[PDB]
Amino acid sequence: LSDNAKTLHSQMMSKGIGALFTQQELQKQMGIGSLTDLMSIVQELLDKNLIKLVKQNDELKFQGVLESEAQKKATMSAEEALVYSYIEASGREGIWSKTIKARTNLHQHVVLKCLKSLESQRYVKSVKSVKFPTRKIYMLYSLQPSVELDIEFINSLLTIVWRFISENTQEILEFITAAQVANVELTPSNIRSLCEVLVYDDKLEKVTHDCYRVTLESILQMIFNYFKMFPASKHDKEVVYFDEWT
Amino acid sequence: VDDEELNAHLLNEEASKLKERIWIGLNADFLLEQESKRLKQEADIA
Repeated sequence: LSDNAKTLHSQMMSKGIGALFTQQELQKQMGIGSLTDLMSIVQELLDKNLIKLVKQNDELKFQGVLESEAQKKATMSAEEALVYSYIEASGREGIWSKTIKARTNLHQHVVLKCLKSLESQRYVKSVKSVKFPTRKIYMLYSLQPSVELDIEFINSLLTIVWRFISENTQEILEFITAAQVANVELTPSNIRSLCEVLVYDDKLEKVTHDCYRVTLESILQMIFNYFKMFPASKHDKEVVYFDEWT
Repeated sequence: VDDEELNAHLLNEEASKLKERIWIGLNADFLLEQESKRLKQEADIA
């Protein structure tokens, strides 16, 4: 009875969590009994809520999980552990609070009262995601923010790389490592993106598909001369405007 | 405005660790305060 269940989960935890197991190799592995009583202890092992049933498409698939998370979810009640299964099924990209309500039929009060307790149980955190801002996104403590940085201060990276070309894409990558720049990960794709903003401003020019020459904005930096052009603008009715034709 | 009985108003020195063992034997409010105070640092990196 119990010992037959103790053998099978040691086989489930034998391999590394990948290579998701199935029945066609399980009866090769544990086939001392017929399929009529093999299922009955697995359904009893489903009654001991350790084995779960994962899906590879169009067919029947199994997956065993560890005992360590099984004990902590057994502390919860029926509806408490039920909503905890949805977030851990999402895992990597989070899940939206309103979509969780759609997959339960539990209305807005009973779901929010459940996870209010669940954050105090230190199993769930809330992150701020950017592909849809201002939505409630929940994950584990396993920290997958796969969704450079959106806020400003890109110009501090941007204003220095113009100065290196002013005296005259691979040549940039050694220069950006030094000078204590507050960065954590660069890539040759990022400098290609960082350079073409200056192309749109005509701060420098793109030649021969990777090289770059300066459009001599330095003399404009210091009719096409918009600096030192201060207007009168006071007590002069005879001025010219670009609007006020519409 | 000194006196002699409020000058004697002071603990029993050998019954100190007698008494705080009773005081620590009834108290658990600072207990869960502690790991919640320890949780204030844990949520900083979370």
